[PDB]
This record gives sequence, C-alpha cells and structure tokens, in this order.
Amino acid sequence: MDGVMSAVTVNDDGLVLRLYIQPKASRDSIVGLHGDEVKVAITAPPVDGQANSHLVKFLGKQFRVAKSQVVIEKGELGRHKQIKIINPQQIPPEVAALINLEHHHHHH
Repeated sequence: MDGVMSAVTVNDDGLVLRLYIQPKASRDSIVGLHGDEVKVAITAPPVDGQANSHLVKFLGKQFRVAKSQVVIEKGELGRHKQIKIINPQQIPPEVAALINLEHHHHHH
C-alpha cells in the first residue's frame, strides 16, 4: 500500500494541493483536476512574477480565494508544484463528492 500521500491533504487550518504546469497554452487549461495530480498549462513560465498572477487568479475564482489565502509552497520551478489553501470558502462540484458524510441524527 505504498500510497498515503494523496494530491489533496488536509491540515490544521488549510490543505495542500499538488500541481503539474505545462508551458505553451495561453490559458490555464484544466486537463483533468482529479486527485493524484492536477495538470495545468499556461503560456506563462513558472516565473513567480507573471506565473503567480494567472495561477492565483484561476485557482482564485475556482476555490473562491486569493493571495490572502493562496500561498506557493515549493516545486515552483516546474510542473510538480504544491500550494497550501488557507481557510477556504467554497469549491467546485468535483470536490463536493467527498463531502457527503451523513450528519448525526436523521432529521424528520
């Protein structure tokens, strides 16, 4: 069972998220953000100067967050990159999957 570190990881007051950027795209093309590793592509290199712009913007509306919560961890020098989402707000229906967890005591 050599697999305990999933793409998504919860934390004290946030969660980690793996990534995989790919140059030459013109727009944050969401290949298939489905755990394991979220691939993406942009015409902007990993240059924290311009790369951080689109990166935050995209994941900003998607997760309804921003720099005030989005923080680049490492791996920024390539596709394999991690980001810690501090105290989010919402998420895409995709993640809404692992969110059932029936509540205690069934309501009439």
